Amino acid sequence: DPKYADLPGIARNEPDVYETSDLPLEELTSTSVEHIIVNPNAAYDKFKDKRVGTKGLDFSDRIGKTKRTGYESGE
Amino acid sequence: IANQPVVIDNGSGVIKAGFAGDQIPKYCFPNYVGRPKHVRVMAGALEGDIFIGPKAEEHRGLLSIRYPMEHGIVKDWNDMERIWQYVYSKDQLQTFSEEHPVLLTEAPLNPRKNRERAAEVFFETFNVPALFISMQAVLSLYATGRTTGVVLDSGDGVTHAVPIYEGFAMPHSIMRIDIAGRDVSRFLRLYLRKEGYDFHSSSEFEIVKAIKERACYLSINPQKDETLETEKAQYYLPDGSTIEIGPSRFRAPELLFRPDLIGEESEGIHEVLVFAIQKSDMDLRRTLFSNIVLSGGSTLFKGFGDRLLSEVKKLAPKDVKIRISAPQERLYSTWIGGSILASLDTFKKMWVSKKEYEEDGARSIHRKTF
Amino acid sequence: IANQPVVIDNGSGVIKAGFAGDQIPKYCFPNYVGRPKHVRVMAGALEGDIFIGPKAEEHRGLLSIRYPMEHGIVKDWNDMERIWQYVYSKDQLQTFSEEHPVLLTEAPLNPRKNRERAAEVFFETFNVPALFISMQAVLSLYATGRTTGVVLDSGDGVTHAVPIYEGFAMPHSIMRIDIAGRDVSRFLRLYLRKEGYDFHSSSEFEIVKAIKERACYLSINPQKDETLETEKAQYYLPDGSTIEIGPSRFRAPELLFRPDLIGEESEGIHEVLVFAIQKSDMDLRRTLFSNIVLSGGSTLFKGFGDRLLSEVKKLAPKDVKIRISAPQERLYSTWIGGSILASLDTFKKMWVSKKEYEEDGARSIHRKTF
Amino acid sequence: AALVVDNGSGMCKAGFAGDDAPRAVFPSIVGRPRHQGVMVGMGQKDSYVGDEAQSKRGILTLKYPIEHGIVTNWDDMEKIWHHTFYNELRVAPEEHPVLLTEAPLNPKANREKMTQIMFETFNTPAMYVAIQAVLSLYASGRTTGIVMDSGDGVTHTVPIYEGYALPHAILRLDLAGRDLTDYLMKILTERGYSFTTTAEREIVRDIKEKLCYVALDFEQEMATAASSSSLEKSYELPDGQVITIGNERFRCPEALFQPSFLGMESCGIHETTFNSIMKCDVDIRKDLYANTVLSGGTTMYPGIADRMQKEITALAPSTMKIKIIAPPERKYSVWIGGSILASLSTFQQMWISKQEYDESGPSIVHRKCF
Ligand SMILES: Nc1ncnc2c1ncn2[C@@H]1O[C@H](COP(=O)(O)OP(=O)(O)OP(=O)(O)O)[C@@H](O)[C@H]1O
Ligand SMILES: Nc1ncnc2c1ncn2[C@@H]1O[C@H](COP(=O)(O)OP(=O)(O)O)[C@@H](O)[C@H]1O
Ligand SMILES: Nc1ncnc2c1ncn2[C@@H]1O[C@H](COP(=O)(O)OP(=O)(O)O)[C@@H](O)[C@H]1O
Repeated sequence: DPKYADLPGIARNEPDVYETSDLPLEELTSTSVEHIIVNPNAAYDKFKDKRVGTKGLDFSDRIGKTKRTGYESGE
Repeated sequence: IANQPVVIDNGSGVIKAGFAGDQIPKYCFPNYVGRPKHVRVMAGALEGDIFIGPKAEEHRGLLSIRYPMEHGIVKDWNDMERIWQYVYSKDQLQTFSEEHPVLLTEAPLNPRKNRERAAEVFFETFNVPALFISMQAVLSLYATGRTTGVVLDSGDGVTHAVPIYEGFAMPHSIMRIDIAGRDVSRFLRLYLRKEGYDFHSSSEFEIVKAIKERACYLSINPQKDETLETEKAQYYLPDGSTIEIGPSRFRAPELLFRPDLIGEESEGIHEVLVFAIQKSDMDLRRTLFSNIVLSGGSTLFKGFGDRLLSEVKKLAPKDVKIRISAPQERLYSTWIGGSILASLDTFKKMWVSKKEYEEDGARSIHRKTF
Repeated sequence: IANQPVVIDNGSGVIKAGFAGDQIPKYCFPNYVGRPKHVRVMAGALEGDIFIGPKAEEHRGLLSIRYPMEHGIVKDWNDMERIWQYVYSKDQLQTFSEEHPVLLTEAPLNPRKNRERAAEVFFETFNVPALFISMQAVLSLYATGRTTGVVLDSGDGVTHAVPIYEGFAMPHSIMRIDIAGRDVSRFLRLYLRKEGYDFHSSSEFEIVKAIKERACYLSINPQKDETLETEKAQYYLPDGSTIEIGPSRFRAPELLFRPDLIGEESEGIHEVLVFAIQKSDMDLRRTLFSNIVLSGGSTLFKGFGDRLLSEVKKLAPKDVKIRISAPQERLYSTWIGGSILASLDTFKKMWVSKKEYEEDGARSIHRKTF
Repeated sequence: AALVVDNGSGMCKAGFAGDDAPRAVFPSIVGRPRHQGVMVGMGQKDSYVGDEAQSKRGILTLKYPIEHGIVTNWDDMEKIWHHTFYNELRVAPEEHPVLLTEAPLNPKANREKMTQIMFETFNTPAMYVAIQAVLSLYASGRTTGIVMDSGDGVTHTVPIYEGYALPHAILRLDLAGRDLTDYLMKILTERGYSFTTTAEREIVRDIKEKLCYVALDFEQEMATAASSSSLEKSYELPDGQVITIGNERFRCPEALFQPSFLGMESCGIHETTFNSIMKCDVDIRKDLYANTVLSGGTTMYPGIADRMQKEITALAPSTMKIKIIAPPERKYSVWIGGSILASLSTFQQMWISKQEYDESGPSIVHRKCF
């Protein structure tokens, strides 16, 4: 504010801001696929009581037995 | 621990994370490290120099995009450590990386050293009580509630098809070709260079990705539409410049069905699925053709499913009920399935305890992961 | 040793100075050296042959003026030493050079010889214990208190745009034209000869500068003022006569926007800002157009902002918000921001002590300030 | 009786088929004079082209019509072609088939408008557009190898094994000679020699062509140039003025190997060639490392093959025979190759006749380019 009187070249009637007028998905609806609504509650209730037995399993490239099938037991 | 595990969908494009037992991943941010290329002069500027998350997206022009995961394989361990720490920082989760189990997704058929060094990071830098690396296909089936089905996904960088018939994943029919979204985006950048609109900055390649995600429709007839002439609709850049796309909008996403365009002999997505089904047994391919589950963001193109039906009908035997079943939260299916798997009572039995890794090491990791 | 830092804001036309914290530089005067026309043989005339500021403005028709700085480059170092000594003299500060910290300003892309000779002066003649040769755009950003912005300053010899985005100054996006106020006055004198009046002296040229500073308007369409007849607003000369200027008052500031009309090759002020934004990244132009910071004394023409808005609307793409922020303290924004920057506590690491300068010399300056 | 015209972004090497050296060697520059209200009298042209504009360069504004291999102004390029045909070779283009050289990965609009102009404007009977690297390989006397062409506006690498090209392993970089000219101009301004206008750009590029060489160990050479001063040589401008350049000599072509000096965020020419080799098939990389051919005028720097060989040696495996082929006639390799190609007994079927353009139109170029 007092920079007008103490300084010579600080003019008035200056529009400080020169501006312009501040002027103001469809792929899932296909007939090919069957869109499924994912529900974590229903799927969680489905796989709620299904155990997995990991007693002595392997997945690596170890060849000692004939075959190798991990996740043997359940409930 | 008596807490809840963390399901990290360690994808190549969007590293989705969040706590287990949720319904939507609360923290979805792209998988890149942003380092400034300019020189800060005026004080009070931004600091840290390693921008990840919405900070990198909010200011792309300042930083240089560098991806750490190229075709599903971690190429910059320092960048992945920084991204993982960013996930565990106060800006994303506020918890500790030593008081929760970690469910880390991973694309199939990846190198062994990726699993080894990934668990080395999570069990040496971070000292997690339990880590369980897993497939993305099994998790997608977990989220869909199904048990059968051929998971044909296409992320940012790895396309693969893992057929599973009632929880019995066939480890030999799994096909995997490194031709997906990021590579399609790069091919699109090449096409745009041929059109006259060049983009060469790393912070500009994501603008190319936005062009890929907005106006790129897959045509049913490839050469019949290739010989024609479209109306050349326009696009608006973030700068405000208008770009006529032209024929690249339909000739660029054809890379997923013709990998010869990039100059690499391999199979297309449809050949990946058909060969993954044909490498299975006789008494199983009818149900697998009737149970096709999509995933991945690169399957969101216009006309992708229609072209899959046409290609598969060209390859599958006559009079076989083909059913492509994609979900509605396609980008989050793997994370939702990870949430369901980690929220199970049985999940404690299939991980790798910290003491187990300290006793054995890599052998335990390869022993407990597929 | 420590005292109040002095912000000696240099410049091609008005060297400004004043202690830090002050919101108004109490000691401003035009940058030149006054020597009488006739060579002195004895006394009884303008003694000492050295006039600066008020004593220089005391007499006009009895002095030969020699500018020490042209286009931001110091040609006569002895004259700049005498002007700096005049700042330290009994009429401007009455302080000690070997006690106060001294801030210094310079236009970008200046030769290294200027910086080296300037530090030789400020570390050998006036052994200042703290010297930091800052820039001239960053300071205007500190004065306005803005992070982003495109600083478009226009002094007496250099007009340059440096788009700084949140404290990050992009050096390759800098456009610099050696045309400003002094050349505007020179071509104004050229047009005044077409009007009918002639000026042939340095002090007479400063009278032309006064003619420029009083009445020089920039219409949006100069051809409209050409077709019509101006009312020929008079101007009372300092000698006592009167001059009906006419159309040269608006034909002269067309230089900064169309220098090709006279015969000089450049781009113009509007194209300096436009090309400075176009050399930046694609993701920053939308914000750099809406953040334009003006500075310098040559941006004080009637209708300057309106014509600049029209020209930027011509060059920039449509529907892009532009905000040419024109502060009131444009003639002192560099000094005001220099005072704000020098008053900071982190500013201690920016300068170089006398012993630190004696350690290496030129390399010490260029390494610590950059 | 064929015409071989090499239109680059700099020189326009033209001549007849079968000849060793081309007849027309002139800078492809056009220039309009400083349009002022004053007159000229006793005649002068409207737009000087070639050496006319090169000698009258003191007042006209140099405007290149080709920027980075892209013809940005078809009227100026049409003026250069008219000047070439009817003034340098002194033969109408209707009695001869012409051979044009475009850069690879060139936007299709240039490749088509070039044909449209050569047929509709000059009424030529046949025109073929070949890739400059292919012609450089023809002039190098080999059918196997990678060409590291480097012009003034473009720099690309094209690998060809046993006469077959690899259209996917072709890279392209816009960091070429004109960018080096701009960088040298900026650092010469930094040493105190302001070369502002376009007329000074020919002088700074003359400095680049005469006293600039490629440093072997850039850090060691820079430290010794900052330590000693015997490397600082002198040079005379068209005026009697004499300058001295110390770092600029070897620091000017350093941008080619280190694009970070220009903020390009890209790879240097050595690693561009390395990546272009790595994008090929693994069985033909030995031949590419042995038959690496340099071409273009930007590879004419003294002592550049040593730098390329050292950098590739550091990048390529130890058991590879890194061999750089740099003939002394590599400044005209594209033209010499065009001569060889145009004079072949097989190439007559490789043309594009007038009636073919009459039937198909501009779209026949893509099916007949390469
Ligand atoms: N002795 C030299 N040392 C370094 N650079 C040189 C030398 N002679 C010429 N040049 C540079 O080489 C460039 C010459 O370009 P060139 O001869 O490659 O023609 P062009 O227009 O680029 O077309 P093309 O690439 O097809 O030849 C010029 O930019 C010039 O600055
Ligand atoms: N509408 C779309 N069209 C084409 N590509 C898309 C679309 N939406 C997203 N994408 C691509 O899909 C990728 C995300 O797929 P996603 O399976 O999330 O990869 P990741 O599993 O590695 O995160 C992104 O790279 C993006 O390029
Ligand atoms: N009100 C005005 N009207 C016209 N021109 C002006 C005005 N004020 C200053 N100028 C011109 O601008 C110059 C002052 O600009 P400034 O930024 O102080 O230059 P520097 O930074 O070189 O000191 C003066 O030389 C004068 O020619």
